[PDB]
Amino acid sequence: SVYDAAAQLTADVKKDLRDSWKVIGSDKKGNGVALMTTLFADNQETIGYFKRLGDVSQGMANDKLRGHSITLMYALQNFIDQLDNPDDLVCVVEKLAVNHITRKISAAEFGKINGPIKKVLASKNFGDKYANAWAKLVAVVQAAL
Amino acid sequence: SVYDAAAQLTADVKKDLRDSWKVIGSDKKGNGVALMTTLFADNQETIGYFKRLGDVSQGMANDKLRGHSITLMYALQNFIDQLDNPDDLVCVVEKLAVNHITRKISAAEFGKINGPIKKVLASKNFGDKYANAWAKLVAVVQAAL
Ligand code: HEM
Ligand code: HEM
Repeated sequence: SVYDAAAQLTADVKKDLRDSWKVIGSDKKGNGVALMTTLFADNQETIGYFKRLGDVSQGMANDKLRGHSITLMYALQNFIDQLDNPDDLVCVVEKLAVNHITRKISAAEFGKINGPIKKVLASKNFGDKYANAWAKLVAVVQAAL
Repeated sequence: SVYDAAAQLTADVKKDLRDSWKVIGSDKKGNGVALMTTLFADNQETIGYFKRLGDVSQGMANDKLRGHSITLMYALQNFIDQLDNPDDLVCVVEKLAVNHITRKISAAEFGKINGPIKKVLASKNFGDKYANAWAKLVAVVQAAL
């Protein structure tokens, strides 16, 4: 279950998530837009799902993309803040899952975000260990999809 | 105009928002649920819009309501963090506005949250001065609906 997935994140994994978030979460606008632009560059097949945002190739200049990207970073902020209480983490994860289920986003498709996250982490010198930690958090959401 | 509304957030208003947020934002789960339960209690005619959350009278015991409430507080955190840059505040406000326009929420009905905000602030010893500052922030969202 989602609870099981959340109730699997160990102290060491939580430590790595918090340490890396202190850095990538410090520039939500810059890193949020970087995450989305990287997703669109490496997974062009996902561009169609974001038609509400308009021309996503405009990057930072696109107000709707910027607003979406900053907001996405607060969903991650939410998750990081709830790490020590699986019950709370589960209810916020399920809420975000519903927002993606309504858009027909499968667990496999949601997992496409792992590549962009790995690249953004690497830009701040956080290596594979950190990428693996984030994949475990992403897997908690996948358990709800 | 959302831009003219954002211009109403002067130095003094921003300071009052930050100072009060330091307190109410410290307990997102507790104060978030308190905000929602107060809204439902004083404006029963709005409960119909939240059918997805199930039995809202259950308060904290309702997992969907708790998830929704915590997430709502991160939207406010987002707004507070963007007070320095009007261009960024506007794009995150417009993003939130879209989520409410889709649910058929008018500027007038969105404004019903002012009563609950005043009450929650009052319970923490923050008076009308602070309630008025928060009404100005809510007004920016209203301008986008
Ligand atoms: C770290 C992972 C991700 C997080 C935290 C996240 C977060 C969010 C948030 C907060 C929203 C706004 C929800 C709303 O207001 O309705 C959103 C919207 C959306 N997300 Fe994600 N998302 C993630 C990954 C993905 C992936 C990988 C896809 C697609 C392959 C995806 C597709 C969508 C779509 C299509 C929307 C709707 C955009 C719109 O029309 O405004 N998301 N996401
Ligand atoms: C400070 C004021 C408010 C904030 C920051 C706020 C924030 C939010 C957020 C973040 C969501 C989730 C969006 C999504 O994932 O689709 C939401 C949903 C919603 N809001 Fe608000 N909101 C506020 C006031 C109101 C008011 C006063 C009403 C109506 C009288 C309203 C009606 C709704 C409804 C119906 C939903 C959808 C709930 C669901 O089915 O999940 N909101 N709001």
